[PDB]
Amino acid sequence: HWGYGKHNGPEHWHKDFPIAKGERQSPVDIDTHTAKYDPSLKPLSVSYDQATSLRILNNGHAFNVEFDDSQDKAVLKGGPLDGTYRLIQFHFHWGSLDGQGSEHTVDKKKYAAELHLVHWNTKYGDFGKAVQQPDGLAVLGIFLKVGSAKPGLQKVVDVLDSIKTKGKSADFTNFDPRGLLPESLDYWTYPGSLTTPPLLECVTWIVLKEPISVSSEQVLKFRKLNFNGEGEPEELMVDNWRPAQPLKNRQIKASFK
Ligand SMILES: NS(=O)(=O)c1cc(C(=O)CSc2nc3cc(Br)ccc3[nH]2)ccc1Cl
Ligand SMILES: [Zn+2]
Repeated sequence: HWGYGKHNGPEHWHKDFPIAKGERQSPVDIDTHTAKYDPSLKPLSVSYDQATSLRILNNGHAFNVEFDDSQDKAVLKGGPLDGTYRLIQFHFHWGSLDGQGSEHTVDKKKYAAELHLVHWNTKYGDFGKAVQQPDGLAVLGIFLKVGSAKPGLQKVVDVLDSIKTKGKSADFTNFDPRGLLPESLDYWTYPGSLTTPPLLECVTWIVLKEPISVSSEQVLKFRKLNFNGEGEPEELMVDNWRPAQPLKNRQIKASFK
């Protein structure tokens, strides 16, 4: 029964998930002036040519586009990472209004939404084991601003009306996640956590500096989803973001400038 409301939202999560007040919680504000340029960071390697999407699911918090991660297909490596991480799913966080929705912020700026491409470290064999490790996951975070449409998003937007409510899913094959990436792979990176319960401190965050553009009509369609299940009172799925958490004893590193 965690969620995003007054009575079960982010300020409550610590009662069931006490690491909410831990030492490497996400998201955070990225202060671009105090991010350190790290000339030892490598270009990010994103190899999505063989990605195999399976399904899209409304899980009552967001929607997940899920991939077959049983072979070495869609992998993230390089950047700040030490080995190979396999794509398992992406999802977004977004707001009720274009002025909020991202979880990370950039000099306190909130974007309209934020995409998370979740990958697990192949040295741990699967996602469930990888989340128990401090280097288990790598999440590629991409900001969304409202402007032009993102054509490579439209296939996702079009299916949403089939998964309006919690627990619905739809076949979702042949979706190419390369169509959601901006031109540049310049990034910031820091050690953090899941931004949703159970808030495990297992993620290397890689947040792209360049946002993607989506249209107002595309994000409106995200806002028509529902947190409730079918046959329950309608609670629009909006504002499903955790606010920025204290940076504590961490440094955010930049791959550029
Ligand atoms: N928001 S996020 O930090 O990118 C993130 C979100 C998710 C979600 O699917 C959000 S809802 C959710 N995440 C879970 C993870 C575990 Br373990 C167990 C139950 C969960 N339910 C899974 C992984 C990551 Cl890394
Ligand atoms: Zn997320």
